[PDB]
Amino acid sequence: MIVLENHTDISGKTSERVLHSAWLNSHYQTGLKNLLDTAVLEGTDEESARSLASRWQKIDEIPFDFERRRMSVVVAENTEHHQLVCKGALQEILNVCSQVRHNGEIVPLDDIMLRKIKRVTDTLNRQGLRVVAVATKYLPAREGDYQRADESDLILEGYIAFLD
Repeated sequence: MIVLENHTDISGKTSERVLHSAWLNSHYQTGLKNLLDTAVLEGTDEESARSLASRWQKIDEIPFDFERRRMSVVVAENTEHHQLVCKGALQEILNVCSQVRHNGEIVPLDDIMLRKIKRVTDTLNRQGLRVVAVATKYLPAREGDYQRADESDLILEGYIAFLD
């Protein structure tokens, strides 16, 4: 059984924000149902899941494909603003992130941040954990569809890690 073991900020410290973001993607994505998303849904408390599902309505998705290997959902708690939530393997997510959330601030994903991310995720991998990175973008509402090109200038939130 694949089990959600970790949900962390980029430094590897436990984060509810990261779990909740991952949950929303796992709950609302329809492009590629999978055992990792099932583990996220199983590893989230029912109270949190109920609150998230109720508050955040599904707006759109940017379904998984096998070339870019990311998937996004867009959700909204009110009409005026959209939250895009993207997840995938680390490198594919890093490719479309320009920012990172670090100690309650959104800052550039610069060389010092990348070194921290490399260290934490290399450590997770060496321990036998499967790592999925989670990134977001907060947007004004749009009338049109979301597209693959919208996965850009994302904010890396952290990672979810799984153990078999």
